[PDB]
Amino acid sequence: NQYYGTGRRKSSAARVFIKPGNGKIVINQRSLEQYFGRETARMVVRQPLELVDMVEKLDLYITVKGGGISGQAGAIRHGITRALMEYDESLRSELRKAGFVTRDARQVERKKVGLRKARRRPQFSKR
Amino acid sequence: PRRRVIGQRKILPDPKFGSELLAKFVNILMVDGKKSTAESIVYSALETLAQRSGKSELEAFEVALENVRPTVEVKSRRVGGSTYQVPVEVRPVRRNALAMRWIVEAARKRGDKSMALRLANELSDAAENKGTAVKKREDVHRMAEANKAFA
Amino acid sequence: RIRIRLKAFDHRLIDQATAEIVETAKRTGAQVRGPIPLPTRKERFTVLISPHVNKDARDQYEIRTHLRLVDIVEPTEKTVDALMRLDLAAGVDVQISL
Amino acid sequence: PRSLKKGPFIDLHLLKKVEKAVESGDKKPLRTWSRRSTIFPNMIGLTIAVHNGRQHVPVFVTDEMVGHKLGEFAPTRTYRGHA
Amino acid sequence: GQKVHPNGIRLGIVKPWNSTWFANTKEFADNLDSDFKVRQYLTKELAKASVSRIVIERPAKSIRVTIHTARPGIVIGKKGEDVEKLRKVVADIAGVPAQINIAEVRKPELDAKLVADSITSQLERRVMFRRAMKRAVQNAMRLGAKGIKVEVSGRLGGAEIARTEWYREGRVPLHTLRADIDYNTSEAHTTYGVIGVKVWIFKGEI
Amino acid sequence: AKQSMKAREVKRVALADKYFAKRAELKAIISDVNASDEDRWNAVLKLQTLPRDSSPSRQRNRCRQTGRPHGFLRKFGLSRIKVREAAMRGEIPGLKKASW
Amino acid sequence: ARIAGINIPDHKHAVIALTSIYGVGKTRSKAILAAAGIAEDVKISELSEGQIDTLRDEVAKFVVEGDLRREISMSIKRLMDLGCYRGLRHRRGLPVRGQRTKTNARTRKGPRKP
RNA sequence: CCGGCCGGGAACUCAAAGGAGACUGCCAGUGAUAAACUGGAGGAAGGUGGGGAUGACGUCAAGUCAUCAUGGCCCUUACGACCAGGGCUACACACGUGCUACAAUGGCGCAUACAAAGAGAAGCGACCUCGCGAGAGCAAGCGGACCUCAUAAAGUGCGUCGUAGUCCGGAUUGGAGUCUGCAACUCGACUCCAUGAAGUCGGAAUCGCUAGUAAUCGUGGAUCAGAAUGCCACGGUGAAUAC
RNA sequence: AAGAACCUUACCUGGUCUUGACAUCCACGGAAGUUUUCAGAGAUGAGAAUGUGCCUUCGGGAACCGUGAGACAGGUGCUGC
Repeated sequence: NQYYGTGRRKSSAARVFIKPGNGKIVINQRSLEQYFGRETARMVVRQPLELVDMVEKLDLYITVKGGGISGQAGAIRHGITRALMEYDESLRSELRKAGFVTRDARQVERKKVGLRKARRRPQFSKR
Repeated sequence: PRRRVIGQRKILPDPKFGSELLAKFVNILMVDGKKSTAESIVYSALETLAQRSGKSELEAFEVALENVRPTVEVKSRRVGGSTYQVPVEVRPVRRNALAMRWIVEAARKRGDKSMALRLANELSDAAENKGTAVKKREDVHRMAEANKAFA
Repeated sequence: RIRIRLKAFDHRLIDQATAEIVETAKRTGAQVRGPIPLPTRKERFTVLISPHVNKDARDQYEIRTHLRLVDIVEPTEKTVDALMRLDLAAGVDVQISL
Repeated sequence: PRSLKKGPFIDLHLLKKVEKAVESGDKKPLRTWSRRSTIFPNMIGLTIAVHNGRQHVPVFVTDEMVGHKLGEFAPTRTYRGHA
Repeated sequence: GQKVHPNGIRLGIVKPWNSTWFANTKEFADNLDSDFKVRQYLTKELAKASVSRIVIERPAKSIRVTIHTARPGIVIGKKGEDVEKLRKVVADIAGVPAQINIAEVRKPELDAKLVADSITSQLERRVMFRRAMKRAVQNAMRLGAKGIKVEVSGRLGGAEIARTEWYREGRVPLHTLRADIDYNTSEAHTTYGVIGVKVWIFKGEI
Repeated sequence: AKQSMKAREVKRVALADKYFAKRAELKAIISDVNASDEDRWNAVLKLQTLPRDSSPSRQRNRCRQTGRPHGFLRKFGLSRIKVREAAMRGEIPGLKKASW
Repeated sequence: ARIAGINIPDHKHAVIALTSIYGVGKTRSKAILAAAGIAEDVKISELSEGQIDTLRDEVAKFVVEGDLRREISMSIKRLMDLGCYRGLRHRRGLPVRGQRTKTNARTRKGPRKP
């Protein structure tokens, strides 16, 4: 049936439903090639399915809000990790040794008062 | 820094053909926060590179990177206060990064129709030992040979 | 269909207000949808704290306005009247939508 | 510039003054504190002493001056040179 | 520039506000200005009558003013009659009609506005300043308080060069946000100028 | 902060509401799209012959307590210094020190 | 390849080669070539002489190089002989539209020798 | 009419309240039976997880008597008060801080994707019509997770320019306007047409930055009738290096 | 300075007012208030109409405004040593 994963990354929120089936991936009524065209999420959504060789036997239904392109990519990857963790508790042990399980939090730093964009001080001059 | 011996970050392996070296080359090449345009420049450089060698793109990149590669470099140091230039051996992860940096900073010059053609010129000219990358390497090796008295 | 949309600054105070509203309405004949936590509005003011120069010295304050929705469906006249007769607190602002 | 649907701007006191000078027919100057007023075609040929902050400089309304404001022909800041 | 206001951060963390109402973008400035007017009007007439703070609530298009005084019989006077006079100015100067309550102060040697009123009163009586500070500090610590710090700044004896001078007894932890610290400042206008009294009183942790 | 300036602002407000009731009416003739040319020119001149105060582009929104022109905020209706004082004293409801 | 004022280039596209004339820029060249019907992509060298004449009369519709230079110089001289404020700013070589004169204006004031 | 659009669902994103968690808690090794360090397990998070608020005693007789308050001097048909116009916007020059560039990792044209945060009542102002555009007209909704501001831009796909002061750059100036406002000359912002300056990476010197950071791209707010390249915030992409 | 076209505005030129634009007191009156005109750059100066209300000692008392004297008012004037 349906195994659910959620993945958040850099203000992106993806929710993934994995099920047994084809290799076809559906994302916001679109395929993977027509939603993400660049290097990211033609690879990083394949990576948890590339660690354990099960690309063909399961199909995904992903819907995602927030962020940009690579943030949504990492959100989908972190959600596919949880969705495959719903398969087997040995899978999290096998893919904990390569990344993919950590939330990879690292939000943007808020702009500090007096500074310019939270680290860049404006051009100190002695005289 | 002053105190810590902080561990290095992990870069993503390459999408097209997996290499941490190619990803580091893309990251050194990109300016102003644009990974995609530099990745496209690297790929349309390495696709017009493996035809002018016959050896394929990763191996042409590897031994085109080998001819521009330092084994010793010059640092500045004090013993008594004269503050002169000393030779010192380089790290392998430092020497591949210094190689990639020398290639891209020499490829910013020799202006051609595009940057991809400029890399296609400078990778080949370094593969055949007459580029400006290997010239900067020969400068560094000559300067660290001329100061060899300091060990 | 009466919807009680009520705002306050203090959230522990606005828990009590919507609690008394939902208790008094759910007492005698109403199938209310309950407290709905509509999003808190954070309003931020940057002020200078010096009476002169030192532009870099600043204070950032905020007013947080908490929204709570209560949705009465299947109403009863004594429920809405005994809701009206309550005068819960100062600090909460109620608006009943007929 | 103003809008075209608003029309040209003039004070009421300046318009009454220039119509009094038209029905009077004389060519004696009139001193005004109305630099923001557009020059009108009926004012042509009479010298108007426009205020520049200190004094009233007399400007003679020509035909070519008929689009601009009165204050454009009265310089306010004096400057000769730094040497 | 140092030392953020203690009440100003424990407003969020521990201490309650002095105003308790809600207003939209329209009513806010009018409500705030009316509250300022009623506070600055009650301030003198009960600054002879040992007030500490008033708390303004705005329930149901009316104003509700709780007055925390150390001498409630002086505020109410004979039969509460003077309070009615306060109503017939506050229900005027707020617009909306008024309801004025008097809350008592149990021990007036632990409320910082009253101690600042005490030291400023003594300093306007031309007493020596160290007598006033040591009397107030010993009175609070002998009546029971986990800490007190008083501080006077200004010309302080009649003096050309003005200096600060402070006394602590006990512990006054200002960085501990879970601590209960009430602080107030007041101004004593003597013939040489203004002398400012800042008092902190730490009563325990919350 | 010059009590004459507070008197000037309260003089401008008192003209402002009255001749703003007049002004929004007489100002609508100038620019609807199609009133006339005669009454456009008439409304320009009669709009000019109102007092200058009673134009709401002449008030400054000064502070209420100090009467200070700069540093104003419209939410509280105060200057920045008196907002900081009233916020630290607790006079302003719901205004905590923000950190996020 | 000869529009009465000047010569136009031959290896540029017809829009960019048309913008060589004083008095037309991007928009006016686009409108001229839209009237005459030549595509914007093709070079001048592929055009033929009847089509160059049907370009020429539409460029002759507008005010272009010679009488435009006459018009501009006559307006600036009219300002300088009027005695207005913009006339005096055109006189002394200073910014006219109310720009900063304290620090900048190094275009209108000339290159900085002193 | 495939639009969460409608029944409906209470799963999920989310919203907000309440808890659990992270404490060198566990393991190994080294250390004075220690404090601690180093590493490993599990864990979303690893050792003050990231960031903010928080500024000790005092120094500079630092800044402000022009926010306020105040002691003392000074003025009182004036240094007080009212008004119109001007000035604070000047211009041989020097410096500080920013913006835009000198292009091909780019300019232009067409098509298309992905955000967060916030504001709104003499205010935000859909749809439709008119105007090349700024905007105009008529005009619903909205005190707002509803409605509007408001199509995010970098990106991407195709074409074109083919290294020229050039299809770079967009200063300056002329003409024609729009809008706010009693009023746009001094002295507003923007639009359209024409103009097309310096500038080909910058001397001695000098600044910021240790990771979602620098860099780069847009958005929003306060002040505000109108008038940001400033300030304050928000997200997109996103490094290099530390011996 | 989180925003100088007028305002802001503290500055300058010119025109004006003095217990005063902001307060309290005292004496005399007049409802307040609204419309409109003429002169003037405007402040101001002069009017011509309209309304006459509340509690009632109701010759009065509350808001309002005008006139006259003196305490005074006012000062973004100086000294942050």
